[PDB]
Amino acid sequence: SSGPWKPAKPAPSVSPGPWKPI
Amino acid sequence: TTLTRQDLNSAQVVADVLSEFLEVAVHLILYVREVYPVGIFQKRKKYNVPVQMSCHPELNQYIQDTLHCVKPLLEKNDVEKVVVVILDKEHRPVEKFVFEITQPPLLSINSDSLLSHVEQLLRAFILKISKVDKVLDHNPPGCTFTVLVHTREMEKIQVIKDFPWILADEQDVHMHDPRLIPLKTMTSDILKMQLYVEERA
Repeated sequence: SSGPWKPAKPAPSVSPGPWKPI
Repeated sequence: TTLTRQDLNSAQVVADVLSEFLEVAVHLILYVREVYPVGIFQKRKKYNVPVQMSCHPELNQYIQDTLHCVKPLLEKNDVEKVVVVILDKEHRPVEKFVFEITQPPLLSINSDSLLSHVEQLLRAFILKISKVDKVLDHNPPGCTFTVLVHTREMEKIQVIKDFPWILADEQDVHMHDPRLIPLKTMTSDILKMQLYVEERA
């Protein structure tokens, strides 16, 4: 099968996470 | 005009029904495994059974955005598995709720009785998830989740419905000889589905 594939965006934490583009 | 599977109204309706089911199941898994606090959830009704719905708008949008990308795969019958992976604070997978899906190559153009007994089938899976905490050990604090999608067999980054997807790595999808816990396997004219849990051992 192809993948597995996952969202590049991680699930949100209760309150917004920190600034870390890479 | 010649039609492909995805062009069938029935394929689109089933994709809608199954995508919604996965949404309900993801919310429930997050609740029963305490990935998010009980406080953000509210009891609602689905398939005539009690379920738990997150009331955190951001999380809700994330889950919908993610599953909206699975819908087209369902219409085309190109999804093999959808997995909800729970990872600890060390980014190690501790539990994996695996939803294996198979669909027929075509669906009837005589849309009558399409979803006839579908609710009873989906209801069975929800009920099993609802009490899964009785057969699983408590997860450590600070866990998060990811959703993995396995498709039918070239870019490392794929953007579907304005949502970016990337290839998962064995660094977050590997469990050495894990415990397998079967939950439910059912078949119907429109779908065969098998749900089980892989638990770190």
